Amino acid sequence: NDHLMLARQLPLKSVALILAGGRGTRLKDLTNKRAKPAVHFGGKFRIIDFALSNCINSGIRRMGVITQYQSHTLVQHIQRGWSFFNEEMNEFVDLLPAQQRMKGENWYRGTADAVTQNLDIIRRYKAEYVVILAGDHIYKQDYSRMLIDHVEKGARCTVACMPVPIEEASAFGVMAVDENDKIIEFVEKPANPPSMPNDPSKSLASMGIYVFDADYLYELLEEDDRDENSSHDFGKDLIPKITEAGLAYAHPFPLSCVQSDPDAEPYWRDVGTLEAYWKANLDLASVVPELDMYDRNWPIRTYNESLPPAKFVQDRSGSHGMTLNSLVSGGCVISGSVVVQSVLFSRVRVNSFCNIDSAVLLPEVWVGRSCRLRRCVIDRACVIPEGMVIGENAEEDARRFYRSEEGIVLVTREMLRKLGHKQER
Amino acid sequence: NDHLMLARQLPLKSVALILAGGRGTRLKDLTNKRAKPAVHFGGKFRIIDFALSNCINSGIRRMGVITQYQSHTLVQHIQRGWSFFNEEMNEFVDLLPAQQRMKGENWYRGTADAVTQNLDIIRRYKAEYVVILAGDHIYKQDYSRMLIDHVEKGARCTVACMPVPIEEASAFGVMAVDENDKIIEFVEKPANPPSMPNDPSKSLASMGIYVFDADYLYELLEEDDRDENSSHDFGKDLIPKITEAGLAYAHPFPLSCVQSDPDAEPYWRDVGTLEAYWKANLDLASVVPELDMYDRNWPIRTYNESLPPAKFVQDRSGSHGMTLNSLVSGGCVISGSVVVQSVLFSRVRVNSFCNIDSAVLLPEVWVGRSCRLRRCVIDRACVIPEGMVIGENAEEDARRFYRSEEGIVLVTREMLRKLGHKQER
Amino acid sequence: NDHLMLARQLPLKSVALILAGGRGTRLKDLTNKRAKPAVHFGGKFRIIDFALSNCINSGIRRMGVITQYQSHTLVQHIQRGWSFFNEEMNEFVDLLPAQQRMKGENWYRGTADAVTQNLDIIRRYKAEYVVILAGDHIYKQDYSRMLIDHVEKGARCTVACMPVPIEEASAFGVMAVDENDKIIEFVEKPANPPSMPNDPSKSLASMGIYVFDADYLYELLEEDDRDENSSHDFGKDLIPKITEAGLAYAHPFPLSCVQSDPDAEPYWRDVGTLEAYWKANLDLASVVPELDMYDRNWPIRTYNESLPPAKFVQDRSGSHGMTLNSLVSGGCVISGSVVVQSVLFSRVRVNSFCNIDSAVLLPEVWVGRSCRLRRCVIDRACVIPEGMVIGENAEEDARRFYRSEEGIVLVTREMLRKLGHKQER
Amino acid sequence: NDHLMLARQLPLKSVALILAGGRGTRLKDLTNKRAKPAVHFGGKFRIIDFALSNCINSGIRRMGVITQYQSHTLVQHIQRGWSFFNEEMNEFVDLLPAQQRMKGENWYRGTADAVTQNLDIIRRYKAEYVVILAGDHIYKQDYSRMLIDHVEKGARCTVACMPVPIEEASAFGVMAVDENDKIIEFVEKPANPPSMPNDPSKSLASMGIYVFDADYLYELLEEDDRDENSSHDFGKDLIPKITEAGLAYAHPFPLSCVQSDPDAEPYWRDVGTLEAYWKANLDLASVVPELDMYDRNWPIRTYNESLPPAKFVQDRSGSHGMTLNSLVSGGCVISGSVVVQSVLFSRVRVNSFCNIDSAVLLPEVWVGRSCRLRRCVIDRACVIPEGMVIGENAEEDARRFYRSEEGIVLVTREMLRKLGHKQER
Ligand SMILES: Nc1ncnc2c1ncn2[C@@H]1O[C@H](COP(=O)(O)O)[C@@H](O)[C@H]1O
Ligand SMILES: Nc1ncnc2c1ncn2[C@@H]1O[C@H](COP(=O)(O)O)[C@@H](O)[C@H]1O
Ligand SMILES: Nc1ncnc2c1ncn2[C@@H]1O[C@H](COP(=O)(O)O)[C@@H](O)[C@H]1O
Ligand SMILES: Nc1ncnc2c1ncn2[C@@H]1O[C@H](COP(=O)(O)O)[C@@H](O)[C@H]1O
Repeated sequence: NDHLMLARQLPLKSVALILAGGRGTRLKDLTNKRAKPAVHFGGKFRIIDFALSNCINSGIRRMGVITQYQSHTLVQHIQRGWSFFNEEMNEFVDLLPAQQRMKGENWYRGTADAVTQNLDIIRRYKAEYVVILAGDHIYKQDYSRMLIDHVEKGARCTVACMPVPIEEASAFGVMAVDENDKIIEFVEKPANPPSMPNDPSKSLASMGIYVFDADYLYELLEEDDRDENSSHDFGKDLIPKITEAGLAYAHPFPLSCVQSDPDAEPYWRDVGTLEAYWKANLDLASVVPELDMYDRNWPIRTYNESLPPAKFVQDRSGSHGMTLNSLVSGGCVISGSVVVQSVLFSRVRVNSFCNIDSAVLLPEVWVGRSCRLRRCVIDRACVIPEGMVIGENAEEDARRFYRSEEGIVLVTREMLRKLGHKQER
Repeated sequence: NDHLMLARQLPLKSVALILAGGRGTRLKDLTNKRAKPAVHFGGKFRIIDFALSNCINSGIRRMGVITQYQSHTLVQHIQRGWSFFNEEMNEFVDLLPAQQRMKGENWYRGTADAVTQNLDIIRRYKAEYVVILAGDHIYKQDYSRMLIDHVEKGARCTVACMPVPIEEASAFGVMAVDENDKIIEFVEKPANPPSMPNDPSKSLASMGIYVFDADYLYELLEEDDRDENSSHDFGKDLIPKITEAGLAYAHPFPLSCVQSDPDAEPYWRDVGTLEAYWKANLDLASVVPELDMYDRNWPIRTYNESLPPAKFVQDRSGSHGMTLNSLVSGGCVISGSVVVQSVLFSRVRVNSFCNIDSAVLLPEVWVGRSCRLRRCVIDRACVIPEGMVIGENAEEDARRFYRSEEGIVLVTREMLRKLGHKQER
Repeated sequence: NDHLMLARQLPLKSVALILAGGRGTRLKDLTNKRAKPAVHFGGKFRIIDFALSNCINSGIRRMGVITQYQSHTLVQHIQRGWSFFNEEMNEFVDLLPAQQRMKGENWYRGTADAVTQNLDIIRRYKAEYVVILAGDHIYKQDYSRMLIDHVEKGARCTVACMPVPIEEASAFGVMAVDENDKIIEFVEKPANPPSMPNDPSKSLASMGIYVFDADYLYELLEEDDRDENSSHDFGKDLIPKITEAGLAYAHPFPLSCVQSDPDAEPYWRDVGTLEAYWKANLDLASVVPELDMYDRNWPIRTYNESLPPAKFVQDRSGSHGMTLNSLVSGGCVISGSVVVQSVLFSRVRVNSFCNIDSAVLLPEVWVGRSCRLRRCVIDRACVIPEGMVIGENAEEDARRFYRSEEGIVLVTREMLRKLGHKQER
Repeated sequence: NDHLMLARQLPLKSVALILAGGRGTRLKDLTNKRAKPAVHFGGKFRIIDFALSNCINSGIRRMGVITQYQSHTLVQHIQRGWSFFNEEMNEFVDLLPAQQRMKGENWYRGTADAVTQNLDIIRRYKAEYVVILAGDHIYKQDYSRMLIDHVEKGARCTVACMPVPIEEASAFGVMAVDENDKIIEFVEKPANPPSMPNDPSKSLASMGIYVFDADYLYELLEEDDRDENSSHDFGKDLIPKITEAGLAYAHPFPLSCVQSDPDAEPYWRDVGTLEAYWKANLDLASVVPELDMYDRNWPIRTYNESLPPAKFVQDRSGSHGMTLNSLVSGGCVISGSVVVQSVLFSRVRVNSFCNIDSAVLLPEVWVGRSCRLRRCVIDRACVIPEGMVIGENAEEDARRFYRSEEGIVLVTREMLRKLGHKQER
């Protein structure tokens, strides 16, 4: 029951709801002053530019960004890079922070209790298909090929599923499907992740990407908001409820994935822990990145900040600066040091005689003279002092900064401010 | 201690901070779903477009909007009509809602406790002169003539004062000055407002417009934030502390007021109660408004929403529609009815045989056939039913809707929904 | 060749080219200082906002505006209302005026000689389907349903045809089709318009809307640009050449027309003479307009100018102002006069005791006291003096102003400045 | 007449007119497809971003850009980087190309015959002080210190003069002043530039920056447009006319220059010939640039294009890429080559084994494998083939490309297309 012009009308009758929401507690000290969607990525992006540029390029120009925890950077970023819309053309990016009225009320008890507080505003949009996007994730998806796959099957809810290794399948929503892609068994974040049939080493996992018949969502949240034992969550409460009525279908992600190399596998990185954040950025620095960002058929929109060109200058001794598989964004000033496998964001000043290897330097970092950096993540505005050594003595990096179990170091201003180093340059 | 070009450099060394903040509890039900700065005004404005367009036309392009209570409409309005800035030219409108973490903290204890939570962000602006604007007020001021008076007097704090009648001086900050415009005695919201010398019928009142030496403000809040018995307010705690050191000067508003008729008195309306809101809008509908809005030397910037022309059509009987001293904004459709002394905002539909007199019809109102309206304020999206009569029986309007002591009626959806009228259009 | 998602990919592979181009000599004095696409219409629109908002809502966000004659107002209008695009998202409105060098060259010899001068720029867009839009016309078309019909018939060129009366078929490119919508006989602006089969009173006319295979267009212009006897026009030279090879199909306009009343006929006004301009605007003033402009599923984008509400005030004698089936846009100030069947654009000042009937008052017009206006078009910024009478003596309106054969008067500043009246208010 | 607030009101009463105008014939082939104001500079700027960002930061937000020769790139640049204005706040960038009506009229005969053709539009702005800016020049000037010095002296015209070497003074307007900065003798482009008193090696030259009383300008052009012996130029016709009446004063540029190092001399480069274009860009690459572009108190606004970070990758052999005193803007991809004293603009692709020394690589250049480049300017989109050698054999670089007398090479697509190299990558 699909018309030949159906692929262009369904995005125009649809509304996306990005659950920027809370944080990732697994990113110890990267998030303490920001939400996980506002974590920097890619030299110039934040994570929420991925869950927003896929709505645009999918025709969905009606988004709803639900923000609760440390949203000042997020909201300022939406204001400055996602406020080119005109509300007359049926397009907007509405911010829906919890409405504060009394002393301390209305704080969004859950993921599914944030779309129910704002259920008097979303009704006004008059949307038939509600995409429910987790916007703390990194991907390149076309939701006008998932909306169709939702409309062909005659479904009421449509969960985007993609297989992942059973080792990491205890952190996502594992399901089980049939020949018609109907969800039979759904369980959220199990302790013993069930495997797929014919693939014992992999589990069919939910990505946090639900498409909903709007008439069904509203009747499902109002029918769940009165539940006293509910935890108010899509995975932990609702999707089991839809599944047990047999109204929940599964949409494979490889179908609706935008990738420039069809021979490759789909790219999904959720930046769960610190190690996967670091590994995810340097993938862009390699020679053949898994994530294409020089792609013009699916571009990513962000805050086009005005920065001068990246300047490389001679050190105090007149010598050269060497580079190898690195990204140097605008504003940077690298005074003749060695930079390898690194990602430097905007306005990173790197003075002389430094050595930087497999590092990620978030913006406005100042590296002092004669510093050695190996396998680290330097947070925003960190003023590294002269002669600092990082990533060569694991026993001396665990008791100064934070050091993951896999060997990744994280540097913040508070970590440096606690050792006496002044961070007011 | 002045200079030739000083009048142009100080707005650029300056930063404004709009305390959009809380509400006006004296605006009974007009605010229950919005902040007082987001109350509509003038057919197309909100109140915070006055405290923001005086920063632009005074050269202050660095503003800081502090929003706590019901800011969804406010933040959406700033997003859509005040997001044309480019952060590279040293200009921005930063939104500073209270940072929420752990799900119940940081709720801004006071007016002066909202500039102390955000005192790590405002330092980054590197501003010498901090203008502190109450943005729930209506005026036309030039803060590049108040900054000079502050920079021409050697002041540390400079309170904009204007005289008001002693009857209404119990709701503002009454002060007392000397021959050099030095504040001698300041008391906040007295029960017996002291009169001026030589003018027993009027009191010298603070408008809520403080200009501050930045070096003094940061040292004054951090010296006040540690106080456990303080109420955390500019008027109630800080301005007496500055006054008692003799570092607080007074800047008369008639000097820095922008008015097209120099023979007139300065215009200040803080839309305190309901009655002054109604009286303030209809002042624009009279023949000679006290507030000039057809002024091109000091224009007011707002959300230029795309609306069709105001349409006047014949009623069901083919008859004419009469108008008398009224404002009809864009989108409106008036089907042959009588409109007098009224202000119709955007998208107001007025069906046949209506009679509307001294009314204010906030946006998206639908008036049904054969309605009579007198001395009323119809709130957003109210769907008035057919044959409703308002403003002719005071005993029958007080038990349906809200009716002030002076005779002004207010109509909301909740008031109409409670009488059985369906508000689903 | 009709794939599930073909309806959404073809607009992105497409590029529109608006031939704003020359003028309408049949608009005697309305155009003398502007291009016909920049003629005002609708109270707030210009004609080129129709050929541009149909590209946006059809997904075609890459437009090319070819401007030659008096484009100052046009270019300024595109600059201020059509410059919200970001070139990184594959979207833009490129202005392509003739490139002037040596002070006397490159002046666009024809309609199809304007897309050949800019053919070193349009190749860079890398477009497969080139829509060729005449943008001096008024309609509501969906070019993502003409593009489908173009890709599902296997066509190389596809001319949008609609039947019109044989009495107005001498100014269009009349064709003749077959059962498969293949153009058999095309002749451009005949003296005896051939009729349709079974409809002797109507002719199947070209609207000026060609969709082209881009690989065919470039090879057709370069194969025509070398022709010495060609007139360099799409109708007079190219479309006959395509037709005579049998590669030209016809797309009926009723299929790809957006109208809110399916029972109605498609709306197409070329605003040819003066009489159809006047008649076209007042259709919006009637009770049931043929053109829906309160439509939210196909809105029209324009210069959203910041204007105050429409003010109606009492005249010198304290009397009422009456209105009947009229449009009053923003900025207007009507001092107690009678306005009937009229359309007032922005900033129209109408002083006391006026009588205005079936008029169109283009922007910034000042009507003086005691003026009577009937069946007229008042041009931009015309300062009508006190006691002027228009539309009651045809013999006295033909020797002052311009008066069409049908009774429509046109008033310009030059017509009024020639009678001695000062036009410098 | 030095009023307290005069420094802030005069920019708002003022209007700037950038004579983007014609070309520099002295830039042999750099300009053949663009105007000299649209020549690229600085890695991301064009020259007219200098004559435009000084109006913004000087408070002048009403600009008028007069464009005649090859303005497609210029106009597109203003459209995309200088169209953030709102005409309601009294601010705009009006483009004023010559009006074409019949078939080859209205071709700006001179510099001063372009402000006379557009004299019906500039009267509408209602400006008292008309700044006349040559926008083919590079500087950092504050015109709110030049407008004041014009108003203190009680002048009618105020020519910004700065001393330059007598060797290059035959290309500017040499004048002679008195103790009160009154112009005594003005002569335009002499063959023997007269020297200054006490500085025989230097001449007091006009920069092309005239401030005018508007009531005098309109009366001077209309009194000059009717002259049959006039050449219609500010220098060659008008400024002698003002000087011979004694109404022309001189404003030294060092007063109103914005420079971060007060010990330095003012920076003025007219980018005359090819050699001063190359030398002007590489000045930004040195360690201490003469032009500060990391200045936040006087930033330069431009088309903030969305480009990915600058990527450095390993060559085919796995080796390092070295850099020394170079600028690499965004989009670039340098595959392990040596870059010295260079300036790479956006989207410059540099394949392996290249050697680049004192080069300027304008955008979208592709350098092939094993290329050596020395003292060259590679124009837009040049696709350099594999193994090309430039700047090592002057006799072999003069008969291929263009080579100045000083040794600077210029490479264009037409120069490469004529040697057989395909330039369609
Ligand atoms: N230059 C800076 N110095 C110190 N903190 C900053 C700076 N810029 C931003 N921040 C803060 O760093 C935190 C993270 O911001 P961001 O890295 O932009 O998400 C927020 O608390 C910001 O206010
Ligand atoms: N058309 C409408 N119908 C019902 N409520 C509305 C409508 N438009 C806005 N609102 C709500 O009215 C309240 C006040 O919004 P505002 O009048 O824009 O300050 C908010 O809760 C809005 O979400
Ligand atoms: N207020 C005005 N008074 C006189 N001429 C105007 C005014 N506004 C625009 N024009 C001119 O009227 C012509 C048509 O402009 P437009 O009506 O905008 O297409 C152009 O030559 C404009 O410069
Ligand atoms: N990628 C490209 N390939 C060939 N020509 C181009 C390219 N980009 C711009 N041009 C042309 O180069 C000339 C100069 O443009 P610009 O360098 O932008 O001033 C104009 O004719 C442009 O249309």
